[PDB]
Amino acid sequence: AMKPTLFVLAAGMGSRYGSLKQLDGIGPGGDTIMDYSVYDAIRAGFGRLVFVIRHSFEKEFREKILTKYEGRIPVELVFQELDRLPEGFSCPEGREKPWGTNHAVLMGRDAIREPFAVINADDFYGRNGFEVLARKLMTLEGKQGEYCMVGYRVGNTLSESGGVSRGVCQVDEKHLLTGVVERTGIERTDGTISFRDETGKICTLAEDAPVSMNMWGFTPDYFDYSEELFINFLNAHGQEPKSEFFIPFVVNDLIRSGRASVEVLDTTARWFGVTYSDDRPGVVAKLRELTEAGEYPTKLF
Repeated sequence: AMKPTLFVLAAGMGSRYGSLKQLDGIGPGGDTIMDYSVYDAIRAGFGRLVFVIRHSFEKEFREKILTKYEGRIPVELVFQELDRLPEGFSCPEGREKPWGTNHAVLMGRDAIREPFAVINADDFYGRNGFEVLARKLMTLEGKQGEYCMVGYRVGNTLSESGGVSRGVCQVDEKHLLTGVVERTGIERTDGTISFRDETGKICTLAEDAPVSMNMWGFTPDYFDYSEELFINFLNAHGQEPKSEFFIPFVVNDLIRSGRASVEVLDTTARWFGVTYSDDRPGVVAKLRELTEAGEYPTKLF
């Protein structure tokens, strides 16, 4: 019986000088946010972990992170490098900025041959997020173009310290994603949640408006569709210094063409994460509270 794969986007964890960023032992036992994700993924029935990282911090990643999980669950590393491009394309001379989150996803294409989740490395998704996702992924074995995402409510994801950037979702009555677009600067300004769109117009959002927090469920055909769109991307923006190939962009394109459908899973879990440094004590407090309530042991790994 198949168990789904957890694919963790960890390529951003390095410093700019060949080392791993300082780890934050933020839970009451000194565990990291990533640790809570892995703990819950295991509990939810995920069968293996894949991390996309970069070679520049591989040594410390193996020393400080893989040692926590080895023997608890199978783990594998894949590597996001600038020169890992489709046959026929070369990396521009001046390019230094990584190609983007969906390029990072493409790095898992040979290692992942079953339904899989994609999540960020430093966001707290909550146990039920992993539960609904694992359950759905189990149903997707052998399918093409039938995906999912775990929806959160925008009003639960804001910061009192400044604006946040969220994948704002349009979802129809069948719980299917019809559109997703990254919006920056979302803030609750005296009672109402708003942002400004491309045309500088202010738009408001209901407290319960669905957003993506980059927790997705895919099948391996997703790698092939992504490669197709990556070629298009490189052709159009490959010579640009700061262009990026993002998951929401690709997903949006596939649903608009009808080649994919994405079910939005309305979890009861609540997200948290550190957007601004001032947000951190609140996250420390929430992990302490969940631990006192018995949701987690004091020490995870």
